[PDB]
Amino acid sequence: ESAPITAEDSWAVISAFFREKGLVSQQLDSFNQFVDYTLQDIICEDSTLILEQLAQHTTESDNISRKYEISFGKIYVTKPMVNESDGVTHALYPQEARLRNLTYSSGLFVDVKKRTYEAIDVPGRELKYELIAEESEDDSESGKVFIGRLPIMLRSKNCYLSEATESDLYKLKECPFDMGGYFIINGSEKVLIAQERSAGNIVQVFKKAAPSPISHVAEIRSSTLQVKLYGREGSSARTIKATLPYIKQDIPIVIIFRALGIIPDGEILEHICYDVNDWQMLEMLKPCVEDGFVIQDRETALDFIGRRGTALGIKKEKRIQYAKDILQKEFLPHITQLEGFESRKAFFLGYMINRLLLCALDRKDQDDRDHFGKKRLDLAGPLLAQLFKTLFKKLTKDIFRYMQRTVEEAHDFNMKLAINAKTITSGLKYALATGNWGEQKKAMSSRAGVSQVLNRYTYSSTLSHLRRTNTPIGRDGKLAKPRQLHNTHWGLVCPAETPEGQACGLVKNLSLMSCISVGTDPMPIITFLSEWGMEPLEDYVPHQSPDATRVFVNGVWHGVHRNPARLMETLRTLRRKGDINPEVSMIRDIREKELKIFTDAGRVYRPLFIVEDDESLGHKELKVRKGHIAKLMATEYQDEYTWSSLLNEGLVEYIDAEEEESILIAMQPEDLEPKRIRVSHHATTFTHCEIHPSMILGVAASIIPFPDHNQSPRNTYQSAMGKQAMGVFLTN
Amino acid sequence: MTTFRFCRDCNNMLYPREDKENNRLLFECRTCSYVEEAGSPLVYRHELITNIGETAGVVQDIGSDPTLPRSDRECPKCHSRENVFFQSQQRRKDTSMVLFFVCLSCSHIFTSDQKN
Amino acid sequence: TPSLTVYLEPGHAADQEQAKLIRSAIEHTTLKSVTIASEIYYDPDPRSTVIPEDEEIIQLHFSLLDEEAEQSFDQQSPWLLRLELDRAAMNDKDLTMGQVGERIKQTFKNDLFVIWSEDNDEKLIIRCRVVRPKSLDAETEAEEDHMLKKIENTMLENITLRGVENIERVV
Amino acid sequence: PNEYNEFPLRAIPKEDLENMRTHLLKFQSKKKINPVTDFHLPVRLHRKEEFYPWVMEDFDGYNTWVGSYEAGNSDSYVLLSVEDDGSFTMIPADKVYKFTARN
Amino acid sequence: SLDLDLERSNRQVWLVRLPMFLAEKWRDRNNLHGQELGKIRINKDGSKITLLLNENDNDSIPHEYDLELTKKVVENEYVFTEQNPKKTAIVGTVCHECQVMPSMNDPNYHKIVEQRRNIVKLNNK
Repeated sequence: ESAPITAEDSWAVISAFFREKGLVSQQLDSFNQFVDYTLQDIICEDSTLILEQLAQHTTESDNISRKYEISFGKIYVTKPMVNESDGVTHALYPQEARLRNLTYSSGLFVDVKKRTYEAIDVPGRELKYELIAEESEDDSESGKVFIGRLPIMLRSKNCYLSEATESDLYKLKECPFDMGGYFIINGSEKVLIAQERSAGNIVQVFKKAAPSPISHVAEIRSSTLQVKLYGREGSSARTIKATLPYIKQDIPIVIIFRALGIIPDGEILEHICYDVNDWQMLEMLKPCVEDGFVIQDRETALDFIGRRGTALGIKKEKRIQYAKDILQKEFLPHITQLEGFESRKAFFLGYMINRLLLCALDRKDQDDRDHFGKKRLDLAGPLLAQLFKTLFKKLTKDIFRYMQRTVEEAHDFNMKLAINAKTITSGLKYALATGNWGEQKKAMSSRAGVSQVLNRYTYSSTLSHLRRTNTPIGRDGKLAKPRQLHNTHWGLVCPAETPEGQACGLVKNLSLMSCISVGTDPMPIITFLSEWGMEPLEDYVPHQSPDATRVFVNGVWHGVHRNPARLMETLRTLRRKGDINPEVSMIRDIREKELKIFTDAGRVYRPLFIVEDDESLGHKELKVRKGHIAKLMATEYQDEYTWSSLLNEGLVEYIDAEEEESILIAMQPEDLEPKRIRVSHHATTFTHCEIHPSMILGVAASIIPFPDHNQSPRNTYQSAMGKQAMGVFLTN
Repeated sequence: MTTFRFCRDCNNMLYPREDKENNRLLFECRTCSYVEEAGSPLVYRHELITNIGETAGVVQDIGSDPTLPRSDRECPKCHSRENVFFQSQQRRKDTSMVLFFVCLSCSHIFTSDQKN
Repeated sequence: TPSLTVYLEPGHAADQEQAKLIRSAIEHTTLKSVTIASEIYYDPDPRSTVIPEDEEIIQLHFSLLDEEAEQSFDQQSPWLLRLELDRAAMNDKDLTMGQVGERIKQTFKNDLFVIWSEDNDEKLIIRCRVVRPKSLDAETEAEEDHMLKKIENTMLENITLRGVENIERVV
Repeated sequence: PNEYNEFPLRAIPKEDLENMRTHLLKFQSKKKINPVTDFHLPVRLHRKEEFYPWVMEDFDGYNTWVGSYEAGNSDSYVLLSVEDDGSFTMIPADKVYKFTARN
Repeated sequence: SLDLDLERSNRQVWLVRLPMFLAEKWRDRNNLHGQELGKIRINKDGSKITLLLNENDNDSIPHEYDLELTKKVVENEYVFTEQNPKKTAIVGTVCHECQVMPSMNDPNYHKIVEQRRNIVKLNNK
C-alpha cells in the first residue's frame, strides 16, 4: 500500500479534478467573487456625499449655513424576474428570455440615509453644525432604494439553474450537457473573453540603442515614475534623474533625497548601495553627490516644482506646500498615501536606482517582456467592477447636481426622484450588447470585442469559445515576439491551437488544467510575517547586517530578514496545511537574497505533484500512495473523498508561471527511480512531478489521435477545422 | 584605487585642496572647518577596460538551490567528492565557458581550469 | 548595415603583410581605444612620484628635456593623464610611441605635452601633462580640476591618431 | 544551566498616565550624545497637532535640534520603567519623534 | 517645564518587542494598577529567555513565550517621559534589544493561531 504510482493513477486524479472543478469554472468563480464582495466595496468607497451651503447674508433669517449628508449601506440582490407592461411581476426563466427576446437580469437594492446639519454663520468664527434631522428607514421596507438592474451569468449562485437536478433541467427543458458561463442579453447569448494585461507594481529595467544620449531606463507603474540614467558607458559624466508627475523639467536624485528628509550625504550611499566593498557603485554615484552638494535646501527644489504648474505667480510658501504635498500624494502611491512614511519611499527609491545601476554594470540583463509570469488575465469580474465604478460615480454626481439644483429653489428633494435608475441599466445593457467597453458617449475610443456572441455550431466549438483569451495589441501590429510561442507557456497554453491570419498567436486558448486566481487579502500574511521574526524597514541599517534578505509583498518592500530558510519552510508548511489558500505564490531567489509574495488576481496556475525524501526507502518518492487512489476509486464509483481532500493533505500543489523558476519536476513518475528513445535525466533532487503530459494540450487538440506522429502545423490546421463539423450541438 | 573619505563632522565626502606655502595636500569638508592631511598623492582613478577575473558571485547557502547541477569531482582541500558546479554568474557577452565548483562541506571555491 | 569592399594592388594581392599595413592605414584609431588605463590621477608635483614604476621614466626625460621644457616645468598640470598603455593594441595598429603619441598631439593646438618612455619598458607609461600659460587668472588657477577634467575628456574623445573617420572596423 | 533571576512585572495606573503623555525622543547622530555634557541645562523645548515640529535649543543656542514626526511605526512599543523594588512597570507609547541637528 | 530629570536616568532599560495581540492585551487599563501579571526567566548562558504569565490572569491567553536577542550591544537609544510647554524627564538608556515569539510548549499558541485562521478567512478584498 506504500507502492509507487502508475499512469492509471494519474488518469484517476485527473478524473477527480474534472469531477470537482469543471471546464468553465473560471468564469463562474470570477462572477461569484464580483457579486459577493467587490460590489459592496465599490459603493462603500464613496458612501458619504456632502453639500455645504453657506449663508447668502441677504437677511438675518438667511444667516444659517446648511450641510446635507447622504450615506449608503447594504446591497441586496434578488433572483431574476420581469414585470410586464400590465405591471404584473413574475420570475423570469431562461426559456422566456430566449423566446421573447428578454434580458436575463435581476434588481439591486441599496440602503440610503440622509442627515441635515444647521449652523449659525457668525463672521470670523468657525461654523459649528449640529444634528437636527436624520432620515433613515432601516426599520421599514421602504428604506431599500431601487438603484438598477444587473445582468446575471448562467449557472452562477443567484441563477435558478444552480441547484437544478436532471429531472428539474428536463422539466424546465435544459440540455444536461450545458455548462452555463454566459449572459442572456436582448434574448441572445453573450460571453466575455479573457483580456490580457501587463502586471503593475513591478520595477522593470530596459535598455536603449544609442543614437540618443539615453542609456538605461527604470520603469514602475502603480501614476508612473521614470528614473533614467544618462551618460554613455566609460565616460566621466554620469547623470541620474527622476521624472515626477506634474513636474516637467525634472530634477536629479540627490535633490530628491535632500527634499525627502535625508540631509547628510553619507546616508545617501547607504541608501543606494548595500555592499561597502564595491567601488564601481560609488564611482558611478560620485557625480550625483558632486552636483547635489551645492544646494542643501529643499526650498530651491520646491521652487523648481512650483513654477511648472499651470498657475503662475503663486507666492513662494504656497509653492513650497504644494511641492511638499505632491510627494506624499502622487509619488509612488502603491506604497502608501497617508502622511509620514518617508523612510519606506526613500529606501524603495534607493532599491530601484540600485537595480538600474546593477543592470548598468553588466551584472544582469534586461527584463524579458514576454515572460508569462508578468501578465494577468481580466475575467468578467474585474471588467464589471470597472464599469460599475464609473457608472456609480456618474450617477452619484448627477444626484448631487440635482440636489443642489433643488436647494437653489428651496424645495425638498424626493430621494425616489433624484435617482435616475435608468443610467446603470442602460449603460450595462449597452456595454454587454455592443461589446464596446466604455461609456456610450466615449465608446469610439474604448476597447472592442470584449463581449462576443456564443458559438453553438458544434459542442466542441462552445467548449473552445468559453476558454479564450485575447491579447489587446494591434492585430496589424508587426511585433513578432508577442506572437511566437514562449518557454513559459508550457502547461498553461495550448501550443497547437491558434487562429490563422492576423490573429496568429495573439489569441490564446488555455490547456485542460490552467485555472486562474481569484484574489485574497494580503494583510494577514504581513501580520504573520512580522510576527515570526521580521525586522521593519524603519530600523534597518545596511552596515550592521549587510547579508540580509529583502522581503516583498505584492511589490512593496516592507523590510529585511536574517534567516530565510526556516521562514520558507514554515510558510510552505502552512500553505500545504491549509492555513493559507493555495492560490498565493511564494518565491525565494537565493542568488539575489530575495523573497517575493503574490496575492493579487489574474495569475494562471496548474496542479502538480509533490516529491519528498523517504528515508525508509532511502530516496525520494511522491506523497501519494495506492491507498489514496483506492479511496478516489471508491468515491468515484459511489457516485466521500474529493480533490480538495488531496489538496488539503499536502499531496498536490498549485504552481504558477513564476514559482516554476525555482523547482524541479520529474515528468514520468518512473523517471524518479534510480519503441521511442527516452533518456534518464541526471537530476536526483526532484521536488514535483507532472500529473500527465497530455494535459499541456487544449480542448480542440484533445481529439486528434496520435498527434505526436504529425507535423505541428497539421495539428494546428485540424484544431482550426474541428469547429466546422456538423453534429448534435445540444440534445434539445 | 581611489576611496571616498567622509568628514568626521557631518558625514559629507571630503574634497581635495592644496597648501601652497607648505605644498601639501589636504582634504576639507565644504560645510565645516574639519581639515585632514592627505596620506598619498592618489585621489582619483579612472580605468577604461576591466581586466577582472570572472567571479562566482554570491556563494552563501548556494547548496540549497535544487535547480543547480552536481558532480563527483574530488575536493582539493577536504577530499570530498560531492559539490555544486555552475558557470560564471557575471553576464558579459565574451565570458568563456569556464566552470566553478563549490564544495558541499568546506564551501571551498575552485575552477575546472587548472592553469599554472 | 552599410559596408565597403576594398581590393588591393596586383603586387600586394598575394601577400598578407602589405594587406595588414593597408588595413591598419584604413581603420579609425583614437586615443580612448589604445589606453588600458588612461587614468586621471593627481599630479601635484610632477618632479617625483611614489610609484617606483614611473620613477625610472622620470629621470629619463628629466635628463632628456630641452631648456624650454626646463622653463615650462611649472606649466605641467597638478593632475596627470597617466597612461598605462596596452602593448597589444599599440602594436596592432603599427603605432610608434613617440612620433604618433606626441607629434600630431602637440601640433594640433600646442595643448598637451608629455613625458614618454621608449617601448622597451615592461609597462608603457606616458605622463600627459597639459600646457597652459602662467598668465591664467587666480580664480581660473584655483579651479585646476574644473579645467583639466573637461580638457581630458575632450582629449580622449577628439584626438585621432591615425585612420579615416566613420569606419568602425576593417577585416 | 537553569539558574534564573526574578523581575516582577508591575504597571503604572491611569491617574499617573493622564497627566504624563509620553513621546519617543529619537536623536540622529553617529556619536554617543548624552545630555549631561552635550546639553547645558536648562534646555528650551517648544513647537514652532503635529503641524509644528519640535524644537529643542540649548541655553547658549549652540545645540539646536529640530524634531519631526515619523508615522506608520506599526510596532506599538512599550516603556519598561524600573521602580525602587526592581520591578518593571509598563508605559504605552503614544508618538515617536526623530531629531536632527541644525546645520 | 524646561529642565530634564537625570537623577534616576542612569539605570539601563530593556528594549523588548511584543506581538501585536499580546501588546494590545497588555494595554488594558484595569491591569495597570501595579498588578503583578507576569515574570521572566533568563538562562545561565543567556541565550534563551522565557516569559511566563502569572496564573492571576485569565486562562484565555498563553502563559508562556520565548525571547530572542537582536543586538548584543544597543547604543544611542534613550527612554524619556513627558508630563504637564510640557515638562520632560528622561528615564534611562537602552541596554538590550529582544523580540517575543509564541512558545510551542504552551498549547494555547495553537488556539491563538486558530484565531489567526479565524482572522484570515473572514476578511476579503
